[PDB]
Amino acid sequence: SVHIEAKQGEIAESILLPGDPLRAKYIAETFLEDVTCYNNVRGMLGFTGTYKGKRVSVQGTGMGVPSISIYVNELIQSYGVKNLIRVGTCGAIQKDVKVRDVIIAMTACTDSNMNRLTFPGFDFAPAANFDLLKKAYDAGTEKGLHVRVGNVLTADVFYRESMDMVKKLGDYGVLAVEMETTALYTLAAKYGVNALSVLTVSNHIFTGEETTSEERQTTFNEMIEIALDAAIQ
Amino acid sequence: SVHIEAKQGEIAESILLPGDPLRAKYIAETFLEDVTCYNNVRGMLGFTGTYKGKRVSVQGTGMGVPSISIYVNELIQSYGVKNLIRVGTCGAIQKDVKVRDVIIAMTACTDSNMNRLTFPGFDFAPAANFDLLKKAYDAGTEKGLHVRVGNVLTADVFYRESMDMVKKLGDYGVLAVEMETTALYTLAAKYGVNALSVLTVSNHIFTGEETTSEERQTTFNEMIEIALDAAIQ
Amino acid sequence: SVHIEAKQGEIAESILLPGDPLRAKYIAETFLEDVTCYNNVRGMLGFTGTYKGKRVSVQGTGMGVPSISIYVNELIQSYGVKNLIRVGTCGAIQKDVKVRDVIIAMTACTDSNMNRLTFPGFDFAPAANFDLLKKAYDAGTEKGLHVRVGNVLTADVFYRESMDMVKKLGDYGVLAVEMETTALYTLAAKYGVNALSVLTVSNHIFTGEETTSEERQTTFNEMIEIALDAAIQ
Amino acid sequence: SVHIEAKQGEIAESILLPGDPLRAKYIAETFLEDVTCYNNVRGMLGFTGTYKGKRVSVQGTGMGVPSISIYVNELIQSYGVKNLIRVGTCGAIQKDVKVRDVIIAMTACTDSNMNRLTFPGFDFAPAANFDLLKKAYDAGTEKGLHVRVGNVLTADVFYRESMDMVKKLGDYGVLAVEMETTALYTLAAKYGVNALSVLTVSNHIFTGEETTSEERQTTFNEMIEIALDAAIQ
Amino acid sequence: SVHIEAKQGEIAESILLPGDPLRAKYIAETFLEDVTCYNNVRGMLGFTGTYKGKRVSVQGTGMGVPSISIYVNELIQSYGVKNLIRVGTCGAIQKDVKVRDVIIAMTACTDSNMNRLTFPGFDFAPAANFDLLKKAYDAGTEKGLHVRVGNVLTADVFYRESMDMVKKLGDYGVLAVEMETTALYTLAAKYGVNALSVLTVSNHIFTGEETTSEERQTTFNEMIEIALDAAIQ
Amino acid sequence: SVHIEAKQGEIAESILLPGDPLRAKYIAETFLEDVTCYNNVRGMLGFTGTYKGKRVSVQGTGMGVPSISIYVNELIQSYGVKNLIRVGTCGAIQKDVKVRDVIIAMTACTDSNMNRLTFPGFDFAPAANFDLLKKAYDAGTEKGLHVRVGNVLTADVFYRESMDMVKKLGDYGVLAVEMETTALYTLAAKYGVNALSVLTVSNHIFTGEETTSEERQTTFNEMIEIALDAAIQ
Ligand SMILES: O=c1[nH]cnc2c1ncn2[C@@H]1O[C@H](CO)[C@@H](O)[C@H]1O
Ligand SMILES: O=c1[nH]cnc2c1ncn2[C@@H]1O[C@H](CO)[C@@H](O)[C@H]1O
Ligand SMILES: O=c1[nH]cnc2c1ncn2[C@@H]1O[C@H](CO)[C@@H](O)[C@H]1O
Ligand SMILES: O=c1[nH]cnc2c1ncn2[C@@H]1O[C@H](CO)[C@@H](O)[C@H]1O
Ligand SMILES: O=c1[nH]cnc2c1ncn2[C@@H]1O[C@H](CO)[C@@H](O)[C@H]1O
Ligand SMILES: O=c1[nH]cnc2c1ncn2[C@@H]1O[C@H](CO)[C@@H](O)[C@H]1O
Repeated sequence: SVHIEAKQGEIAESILLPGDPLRAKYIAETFLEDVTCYNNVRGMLGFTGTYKGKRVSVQGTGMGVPSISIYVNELIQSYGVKNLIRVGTCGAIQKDVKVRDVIIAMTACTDSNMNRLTFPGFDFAPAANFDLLKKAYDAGTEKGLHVRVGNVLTADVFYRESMDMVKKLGDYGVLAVEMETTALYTLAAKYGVNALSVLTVSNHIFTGEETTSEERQTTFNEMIEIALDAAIQ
Repeated sequence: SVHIEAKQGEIAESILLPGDPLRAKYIAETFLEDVTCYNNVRGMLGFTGTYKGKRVSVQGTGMGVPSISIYVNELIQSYGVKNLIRVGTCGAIQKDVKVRDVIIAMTACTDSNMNRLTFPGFDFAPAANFDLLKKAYDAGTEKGLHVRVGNVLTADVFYRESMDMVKKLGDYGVLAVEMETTALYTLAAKYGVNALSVLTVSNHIFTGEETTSEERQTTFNEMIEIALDAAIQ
Repeated sequence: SVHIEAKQGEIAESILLPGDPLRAKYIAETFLEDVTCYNNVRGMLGFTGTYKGKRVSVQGTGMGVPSISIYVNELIQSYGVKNLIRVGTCGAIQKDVKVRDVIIAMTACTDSNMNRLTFPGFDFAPAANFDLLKKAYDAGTEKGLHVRVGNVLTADVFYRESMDMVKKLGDYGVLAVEMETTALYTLAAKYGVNALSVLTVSNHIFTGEETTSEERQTTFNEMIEIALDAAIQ
Repeated sequence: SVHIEAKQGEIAESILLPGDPLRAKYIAETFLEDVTCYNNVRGMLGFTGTYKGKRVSVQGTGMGVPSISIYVNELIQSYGVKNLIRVGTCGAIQKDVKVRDVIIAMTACTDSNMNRLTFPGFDFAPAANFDLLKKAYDAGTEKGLHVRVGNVLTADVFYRESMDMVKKLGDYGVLAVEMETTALYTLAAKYGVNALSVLTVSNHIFTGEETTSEERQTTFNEMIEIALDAAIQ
Repeated sequence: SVHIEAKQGEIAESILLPGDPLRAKYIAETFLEDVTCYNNVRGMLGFTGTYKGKRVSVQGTGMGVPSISIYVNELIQSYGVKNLIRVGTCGAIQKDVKVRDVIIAMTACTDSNMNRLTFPGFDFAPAANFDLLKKAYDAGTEKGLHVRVGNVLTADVFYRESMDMVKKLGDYGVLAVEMETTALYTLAAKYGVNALSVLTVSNHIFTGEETTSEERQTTFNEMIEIALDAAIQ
Repeated sequence: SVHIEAKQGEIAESILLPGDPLRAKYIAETFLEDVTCYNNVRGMLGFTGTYKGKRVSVQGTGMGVPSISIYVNELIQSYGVKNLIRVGTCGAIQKDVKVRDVIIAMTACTDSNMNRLTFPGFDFAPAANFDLLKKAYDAGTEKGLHVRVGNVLTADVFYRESMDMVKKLGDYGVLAVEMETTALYTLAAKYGVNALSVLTVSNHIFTGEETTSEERQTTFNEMIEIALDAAIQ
């Protein structure tokens, strides 16, 4: 496809979608066997390998609705992918949400115009595939993680001048901010395939608490495991 | 409160919310013991009774976002209600969704302006309480119902001149149309309480299939049972 | 029709539209002769009778744009109704407007999306039928009421978190808030029939003054009389 | 003021507002006695004189919401004007509306953003002063004109690429298109003064019928008379 | 055309567009030879003459997007005009912008709805013809003027209740406010012809500094010269 | 900063901004001397080196408004960058625009919501720094390139279901589609620094013509040269 140099059949039907291509590399090296790298266009690494015997892929998406939309469209339309699980990080916008929690997004709010253009006059609420959601929830519960299932904000702006609306969304139960889920969930629904986002809380936007990769790695490793499990089912 | 004549403490913390007040009467008479009627203002019947030993209420809401918003605000703010389960009907907008299916709404799309006013420039995706959702899903699964968990449209207009956008929403996986869920889910989130909508598919909007109350009553009875169960937990 | 169980011909061509079905009952019992009840679906009472010798009907609408839109569509499209007069209550948003005033709405502002969906990019100003308006004005003037003719707000939300915009509308001459007129006037215009809203001011939103039904009943009775008069002409 | 060179007190409290400054000149010369010209800034002629003994003014506004808004703000805020009557022309968008009809605008629809900016999320329906409206209606009725009272479109674009929405507005009872009323009515309401628009239908937009000034002059003269009458009361 | 009484061929292919028709008269009398007046409809003077031997026209537009849109549509579509240069005034909204500066608009922001209607869901950025822009820039540079090339605001409202957004636009580099450029640039682009706006700063909106025509006339004369030069090339 | 691991002072005040980090590597290796790599976070390579003796940097941005906004905010606010030139590719949406043309964006249209959120009710037209624009134009003219200066579309969606609006924008003179310029120009203006986008046309969206990197490399090399030149001045 335009942004992926893989041949037909090189990408598995189940795929993990980190935003960072170097995290795709880490996931492939850490968890998968019999690994090939099928893409390095724009440095946006993608790999296929085996986990507990099943083929699976892992593909960086880049940051933001427009970037992930490019990759998700191509994966679905050109490579026949069926199950797509974003594995990422997010910033908590509730005191009750803690750094190192794992959030499974039921749905996402957004300040993107992508869906207002598609459905003029409507608020489109992009939804997770429930069967994948339940599988990940059950796997994370059994893995012993603090799993929260709820709403997130998919933001176009990482650096927002006023935080008033983000605070207000938090007061309406929105758990955390990230930059991709609306697009993944909307496009998967469009094409009749299955999507989920599973996120590690890496910082709290209003307390200023933050972590490096190393400082959240055990939780992050465990989260990848339950994303892979929800994939291989 | 302005629209409910009950005294403080007459309404239980868990409540079922049919749109039709005569369905509230049917539910109270059919399922509950030790029943009182606490409201007849505007004919919008409300009852409290016991089911398998636990107090519970049932309150008509009327039709549409503005009507249910009035009742939900008053129930939460004046009567201290904690768990709110809409029990209603809907029209399928997918061929794969069948009349007599039970839909549990994860989230809702809308053509209402209610949330655009509250969050200018954003698409707010109103979400179910996951713990209530899981309890209802498990109860309906065990009850032997065809349960579908997904997205619905909360419409302001029952009679829409063009169906183009409703068809398009169906192509993006939206299961059915109804007229209340956005408001229930948004207000419950605002106030930190727990909401869910559990709906019986009564007609298919694009095939013209339809049912009377009697023609869907066994399914509807079973749905009330699993809404009550998710309530008494 | 879907929400009205009347046979063809049971509903008169001229109809009064209170929001409260129990007010429809009161109006029929108090003012009409030879009364039949033609509907009790959803408890949304409707009656036909005679006033000073002419057939007329009275039909509850419920609260809010979506509810009244259902009834008005069915009345016009399935029952051939020609003259529709909402008879209701409202909350004043001007100090100069007094409780027990009667407001005849020339037009209505709204926070509903109903017309933005129909006319993308435009502000649709829903207008009263002038001939009905003049007849009601003349009848109320002769009846000795304080009649104010002007603009109202048709609100989707009864409980608004911030009142800033309602105050601002008051500063631009908007007289009172209610929850139905935009829909009645828009739909009547769509179908080429005649509509009017005639409202009793029951409270002042910024002074906190309020009334019970009994405390405004003489004014309310007189208002029904001039709505009926504007109907029988 | 910035756009009017008159001294304080040179402009009467009642004023007619044609769009064309040469029509202001015609009105002053044809109907008024003891006439002064108080403005020629930008060629936007304004005059004060006497009609049946009462002082009155007549001021061109130019075409479009932004132009008339400039003049109306200055007249109200700098010159203390109290009663403002636009006297203009319009294009019919209904077959039932005829060239040479006089339309008295109850309210106006618009494709302008002026009110969406002022009232975010709301549709503001700009309304005529009813007392002035009734006075003009009664005067036109007695004068023997075909007077229509209803809704108009205030357009930003005279040359619209697609007429679909103008046709649709006609199907919802909107009588004619012009380019000023929304602004006049909104600003008068803002400042607590009295406004009305009284328009001669000069063309039918969908039949192509049209008139020159001379071809509608008797009707136009009669309309000025009843605008002046509604002014001097 | 509807608003211009000229015969075919009476208007030159290159035209200057002041807002004030009396400025069109001043420009023709001051700079042109062999002058004819081809229009006085609505007092909106238009002239054709010769400058340094080349035919050119000058046409008042009136104030605001709707007024200039009428004239620009007719000039382009009925009179075959090819090069259109608005010559006007503006109010500075930056301290760094000085009264008597000449601004050449690259593009324009707006609070008009004109382009949102044409391109639903998009922000259309109306752009100058670069070749004309460069010619005017070079001519003004050589003439010894303080020329600033940048962004302006095309406003619908001259009298804005809150200046917050105008201040904010200034903080994003917008130089000045005027009332026509969006429309000129958009329509010229639509029809494949060449437009530019060249403006004299006449006042500073936040310091209150202001000028009369006489007080900026030398600069204004020099600006007309470089607009004419960019025209005759 | 959060997404760039460079120390203070490692990034030059003038910077080129390709979307593809591997193009940043190519630019540094091909054109610069004394090169350091200061960033590999997320694989988003950034380099500093010397060109004709002046320090300069080159930093990948990723694809889309949200991605480039992250990098541009950090470069400006944390690293003190002053001159930012996007060097990228685009798809032509005019027949008159040819593959291998170089477009210098004066301004950009968008379907992003980023500026509607910042300036509610307004169309913000993001503008290039004119001084940088002129320097690049002059350099490209002297280099012998086909340089077009005009408007572009900054799109959120690479894969758009309907092309109707893109075609319409082309009919209004918009030259090409890309995915970053609105954000670069808006943020540079916010912070008072200088930005430009210089793009090679790599494909024609409506003819299907396309190129590989190798097939446009001579033009692309020449474009980098004139972006660097406009930088070192
Ligand atoms: O606090 C946050 N705000 C926005 N995005 C975040 C946050 N935390 C993690 N991400 C995620 O990391 C990238 C941006 O750095 C995006 O991919 C986003 O989804
Ligand atoms: O097909 C449908 N469209 C809209 N609402 C429906 C449909 N089916 C059931 N409801 C539900 O019944 C009432 C309206 O009659 C509303 O309360 C709505 O939620
Ligand atoms: O102050 C008010 N706000 C909103 N609606 C009102 C008010 N007063 C009367 N109504 C009317 O009563 C119902 C809501 O209780 C609605 O039908 C509305 O039209
Ligand atoms: O058909 C019409 N469309 C738009 N405006 C019209 C029409 N007829 C009359 N006017 C009026 O004349 C000026 C424009 O020529 C505007 O002032 C408008 O109000
Ligand atoms: O400060 C200003 N605000 C708005 N428009 C201005 C300003 N200065 C000059 N103009 C210009 O003059 C007319 C309005 O008086 C308009 O044509 C506008 O473009
Ligand atoms: O035809 C096009 N549409 C959208 N973006 C394009 C096109 N051609 C080049 N780009 C540019 O390349 C990346 C997307 O592949 C984006 O960075 C965009 O700016």
